[PDB]
Amino acid sequence: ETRPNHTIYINNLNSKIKKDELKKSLHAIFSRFGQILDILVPRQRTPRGQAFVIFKEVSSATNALRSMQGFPFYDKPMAIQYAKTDKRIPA
RNA sequence: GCAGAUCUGAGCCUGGGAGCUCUCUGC
Repeated sequence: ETRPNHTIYINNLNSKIKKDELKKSLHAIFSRFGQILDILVPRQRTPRGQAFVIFKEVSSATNALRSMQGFPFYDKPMAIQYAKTDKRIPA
């Protein structure tokens, strides 16, 4: 169960890409949709090609999810969903 | 505790990967 929120969850990412470059590249491509609060690439026991992009506005997440769904990124089609739980930290 | 680290540290769980623990580093 997911519903629109600030955070998109991306997998099927190319796991050979260095994490720093991956973050820069995700930021460059997804910043077009709106301001990004953070990009998380969680460390796991093995590389699994997963990341979260946290937008400042939900509409940005909505349009990013629609527009980039299945779009090639480093030669792999992105699989995007809304995050099950918003990663936004509104403190 | 917080933040980081493995196709370039490790053991598990899973067996169609949005899982757990450890170790190391800084604070």
